[PDB]
Amino acid sequence: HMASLKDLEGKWRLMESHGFEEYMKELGVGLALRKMAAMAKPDCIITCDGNNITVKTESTVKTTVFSCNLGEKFEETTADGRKTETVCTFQDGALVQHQQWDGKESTITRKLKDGKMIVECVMNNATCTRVYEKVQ
Amino acid sequence: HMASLKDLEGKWRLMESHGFEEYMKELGVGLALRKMAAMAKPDCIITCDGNNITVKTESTVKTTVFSCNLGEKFEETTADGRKTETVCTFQDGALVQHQQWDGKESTITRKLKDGKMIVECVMNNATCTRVYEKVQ
Ligand SMILES: CCCCCCCCCCCCCCCCCCCC(=O)OC(CO)CO
Ligand SMILES: CCCCCCCCCCCCCCCCCCCC(=O)OC(CO)CO
Ligand SMILES: [Cl-]
Ligand SMILES: [Cl-]
Repeated sequence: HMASLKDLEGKWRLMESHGFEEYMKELGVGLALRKMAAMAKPDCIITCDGNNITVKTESTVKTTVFSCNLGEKFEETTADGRKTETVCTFQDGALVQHQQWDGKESTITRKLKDGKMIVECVMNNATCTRVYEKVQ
Repeated sequence: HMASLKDLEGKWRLMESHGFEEYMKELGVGLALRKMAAMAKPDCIITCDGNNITVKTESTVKTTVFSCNLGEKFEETTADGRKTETVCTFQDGALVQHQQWDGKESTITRKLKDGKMIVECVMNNATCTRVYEKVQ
């Protein structure tokens, strides 16, 4: 019943979002791009080649890809344009993506619950939950 | 008539190879994996989201992906398992991928000639040319 990293592999579509505006505010995202991101309703394509993890976020506005090895720190350029130092780990059934930039930090965790991918984003007191389902 | 980075985008299949064994020897690849790599005849899928470049090498034996921003150094784990510091640049119609590890260096350049992707690999006195064509 506990997920593995491979369970996250696939093409996922955003079905539900809560607290995303508030989270993007904490990250520093301005109004215009916030509204653009809120209307964007993307896919998230995840591939897991062993512990080589690739996460592709695809929308009609912008597409982002990072590809990493689990537990090895890497430089990420985020969709909002932050340059972070990021490490992905796998903890209690969740992919945990920790970003640090300018002495700030945020965590994005992705986990399978009840066949859906639950993506929880935290920065300071701001939390966002996004629900994805698998494209058939 | 001179190529741009976007011309490299697509799904490419290996059609011709010369000097690949000799190049893999210079890299340190042992006999077994050399023969495995020589029979592998992969695809190379390249995406170019502005200057965010993703190169996915796909085979039935192993699949590798790196995703980088042009001109920003990054840590690559190569298909043969080297941990390098790599920088991709765009020079005279070619994507140039420079790898350094342990005071060693190698360059892989990818360019469109006559509608095919020519991939030239150099390390020391060892050179390899691989020819890819676009999958329809
Ligand atoms: C949502 C962004 C799409 C592109 C928006 C258009 C322009 C750029 C503005 C981006 C707004 C800031 C995004 C940074 C937050 C990333 C985490 C999002 C979590 C998520 O569902 O994504 C997925 C994969 O990241 C988790 O599975
Ligand atoms: C060829 C390797 C496929 C996997 C082989 C199976 C197991 C791992 C052994 C790999 C042998 C060493 C490969 C390192 C050399 C990479 C450059 C290859 C150039 C090429 O055509 O690739 C493409 C994309 O890299 C250029 O477009
Ligand atoms: Cl990036
Ligand atoms: Cl890598």
